[PDB]
Amino acid sequence: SQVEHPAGGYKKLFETVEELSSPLTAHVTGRIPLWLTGSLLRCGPGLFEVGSEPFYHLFDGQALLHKFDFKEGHVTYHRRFIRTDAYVRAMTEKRIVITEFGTCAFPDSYFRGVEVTDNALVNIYPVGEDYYACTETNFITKVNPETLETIKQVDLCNYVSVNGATAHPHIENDGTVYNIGNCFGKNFSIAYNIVKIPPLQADKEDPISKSEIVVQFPCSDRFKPSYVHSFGLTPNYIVFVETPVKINLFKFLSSWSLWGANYMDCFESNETMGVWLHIADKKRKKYINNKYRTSPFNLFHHINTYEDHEFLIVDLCCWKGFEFVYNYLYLANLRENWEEVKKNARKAPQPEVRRYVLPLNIDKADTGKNLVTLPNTTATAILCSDETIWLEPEVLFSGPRQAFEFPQINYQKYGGKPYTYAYGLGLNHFVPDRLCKLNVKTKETWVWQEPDSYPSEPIFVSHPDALEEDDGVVLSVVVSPGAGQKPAYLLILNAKDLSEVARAEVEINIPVTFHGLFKKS
Amino acid sequence: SQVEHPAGGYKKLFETVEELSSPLTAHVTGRIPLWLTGSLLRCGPGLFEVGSEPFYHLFDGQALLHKFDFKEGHVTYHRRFIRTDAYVRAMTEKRIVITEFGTCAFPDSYFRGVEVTDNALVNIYPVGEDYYACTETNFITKVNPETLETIKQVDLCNYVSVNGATAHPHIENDGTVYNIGNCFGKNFSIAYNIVKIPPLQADKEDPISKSEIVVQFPCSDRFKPSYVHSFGLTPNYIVFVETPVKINLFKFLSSWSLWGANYMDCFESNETMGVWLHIADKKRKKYINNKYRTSPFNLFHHINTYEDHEFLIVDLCCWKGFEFVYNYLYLANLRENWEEVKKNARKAPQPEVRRYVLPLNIDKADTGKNLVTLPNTTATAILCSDETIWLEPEVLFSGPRQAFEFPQINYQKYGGKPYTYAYGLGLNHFVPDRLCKLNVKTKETWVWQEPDSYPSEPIFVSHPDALEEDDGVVLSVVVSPGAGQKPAYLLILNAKDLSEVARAEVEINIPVTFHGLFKKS
Ligand SMILES: [Fe+2]
Ligand SMILES: [Fe+2]
Repeated sequence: SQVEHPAGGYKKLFETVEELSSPLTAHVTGRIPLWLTGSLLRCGPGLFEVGSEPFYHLFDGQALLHKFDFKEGHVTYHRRFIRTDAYVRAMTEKRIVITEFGTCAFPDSYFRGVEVTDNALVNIYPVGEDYYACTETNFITKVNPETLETIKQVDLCNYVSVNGATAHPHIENDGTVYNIGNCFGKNFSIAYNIVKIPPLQADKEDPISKSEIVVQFPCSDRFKPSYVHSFGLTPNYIVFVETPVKINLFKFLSSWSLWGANYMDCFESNETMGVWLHIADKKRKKYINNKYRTSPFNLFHHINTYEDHEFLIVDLCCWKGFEFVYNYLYLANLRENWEEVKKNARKAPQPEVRRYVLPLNIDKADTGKNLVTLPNTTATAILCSDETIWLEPEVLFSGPRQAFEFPQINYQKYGGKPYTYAYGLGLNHFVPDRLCKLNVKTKETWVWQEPDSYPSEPIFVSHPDALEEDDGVVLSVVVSPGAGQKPAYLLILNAKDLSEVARAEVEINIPVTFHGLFKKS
Repeated sequence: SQVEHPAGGYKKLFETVEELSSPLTAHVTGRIPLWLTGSLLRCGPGLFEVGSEPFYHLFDGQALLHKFDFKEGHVTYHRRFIRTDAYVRAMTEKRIVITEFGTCAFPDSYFRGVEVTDNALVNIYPVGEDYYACTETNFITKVNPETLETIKQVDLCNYVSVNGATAHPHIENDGTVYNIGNCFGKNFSIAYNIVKIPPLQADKEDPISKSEIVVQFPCSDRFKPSYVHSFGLTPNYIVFVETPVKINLFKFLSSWSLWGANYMDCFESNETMGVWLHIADKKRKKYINNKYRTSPFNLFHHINTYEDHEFLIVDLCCWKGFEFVYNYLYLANLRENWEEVKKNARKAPQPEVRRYVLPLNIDKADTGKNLVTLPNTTATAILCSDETIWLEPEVLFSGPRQAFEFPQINYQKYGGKPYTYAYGLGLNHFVPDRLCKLNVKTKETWVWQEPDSYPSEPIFVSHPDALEEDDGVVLSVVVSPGAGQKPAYLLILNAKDLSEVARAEVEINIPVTFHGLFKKS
């Protein structure tokens, strides 16, 4: 790493905090643009222990909903814990009641039904007129975006046939929400279903009640689904990537009744499988039977996806290797001293942004040849006798233990479409270190960074009279735990330069946050 | 391609030329450094047809030996065809007598012994006090470096047990020559032998007569060796890369006696095998049984190789895919018009410079983890249950149909050792387009280029009082067929800047040349 952090400020990203009864006024450095009048809503953990019972993993902490509101002249900050079953039961009983991702709860009997986690710390997104905080299970939580108050719990299994769903659904311009999850295939097998929730209608009834299944992807292993964090979507195509990080459902049903495990205990890695890629015709609702294959890696975040003549351009934030990257994300290890953090990540998967290019229409004549005839890429697709199609990427970004993660674009105008710029959070040995801009064509980058300060995902907000793709700002929440300073602040950067425009400073700490959403109010 | 060549000047790289009875004086532009007093010797084809019988492939043309001599104030140029059997028989009979790589000769009987090609057009290199021009067979040709006169033919099978050898042997500082070739393994199989020729001795007897076998690499396929263009060498290790381009010996013995084929007709591609990598202890003369594996690609030129703690850093000029790149190098297609050349290379393998990193000492405890713990690389090595080690590279250079090829370094001081800079020939859709410098650490590059001019491999000559790695010049022969101009000229660039220092211009054309050698006279 170019940059070191011997002071260990990043510890404060994983430290419990309390709620606010009502919003704080933020002190403002610089000038806020007058056009920017909305609400930045983000999610993340906020309570990392229940008394003397600690949560162990990064994705175990109880969900905390954050809001930076730019209404009138000032900026305000507010935060409330989401009154989930996981939270409400824990506060009631002064203990950990619901098993989280990596923290297993124990009884204080008569067992009767597994209590799948409710803890929606990962993300928030809009369905119709409403907003839903979520995790990666079937339970999503309706919230009030004005007040941050918890409205309702929704069980997705009541409407669609899926076991869970990602916290990275795609939202179309008309409001239609797409998402992917595990299901049971028609013949004693596992598969992946694409869920479609339509936009609100004149009759005004709940859009979720009109949820449906578009298509079903098959599973490489009959009784083991891969882990799915997100997927790709274009106007005509749906793209799903099957990684070697498999879920071993066997283990959780065994240990639940017998010993007592958690979610992380079910994960295993398929050594010989590599990475399978899948395409579906979105409109015809067909799975296109094209056996795209490539070498092993973990994938959490798609960056963007789009069509180019008879090809799909697929940009991904990868991690080279089949070992589960989440292994490296226990809070005990993230709260280590800097020297020990770097040591711990030495044998970790190596991050790399990759452009994969999938030919849509294959022909047997070109068996044994590179099919990617596009002029401006070095990505490769080889047609074999297997009838499998072996892929090689065009690398866009690669730094030793430096990850371009939590990717974001101008999603409203360019999501699913040809594009040039992507923005992301820099991870220095897993510690969020800096903010990054990237030209996906030229590979040129820009970096914002300051010492002893640890920012969140950079969300792009378009200029209402934008002429270019990068015409707008980037919001990021920044934690600066240095001595004689403001614990944290919201950062606002000009998306062109990546230069600083303003700051909304606060007198209290903010923990790590994962994903969010800007609401143009 | 950024650069186009609609004029089609590159045609002149594949046009027959005659010899010179005696050297020409070159006209000099700029100032030649006073320290540079030696001989640049290069090889390549020079006769592309015998009357009305044409040679078809790039590597069929009859060998032509070139010399740029910087002796006293002036520069001189000379060239002679190498009096090989292939050449001598052809001139005698006014026809193609010996089957070349891609051009098959036909009878004008009683067959008795295959006549393997003598045509040493690829390269030249020194053994003891002598110099040997070579191809990729067992026949190498001794030449006079002062006069360019043909001295003798040498059959390597007379001394060592090998079927052939590469035109890319490694020469150590003490003069010892290492090289690799196909052999017959001890049990009815094929293998690869490392040949070692020692330096000249006090007794003054021929070093070749003291040739020996160091070690033997095994072959992935029992009856099919891969194609081997070059290999890697460090002070302690020998590195060999086994590609999916296999030789099908069956075919040549069948067609020779029956129909009548050539060398290119035996090549086939192993779809499912990928690329196997091999290491040997140079000193103990052992093959290290480590099953390094990775995805398919063609490899012709190693760039450099060196040791870093318990790791081998391996830099390669790759071509993504298992199809044989030589398919794309018939003279008929290289003499096409520019638009057709680009079309022909659309489905070709994509060039890419890659850094592969091989761990020397593997431990079972780390099975399923990334073993490459070095700080300044994104290359990966995964230990499996197979006990195979799956590799991912750190990409150093990647341009659409733009190849960094014919790589060269400051080989005397840094070959086999840690290094920073490498120099190469830019290939625009296979047409040699430009010259390149590359920082293998930072990836920063420099480019020299001028319109309607097509250069050769850039050879590095060190400054006698060098303080840095790039302290020296780069020689390249350049063909500028534009109207109202000097057909060709030798280019001399400052290796730091890649800026032009001088030119030795000539009034006659020079065809393509492959590899060479600077002789500090
Ligand atoms: Fe995520
Ligand atoms: Fe070569």
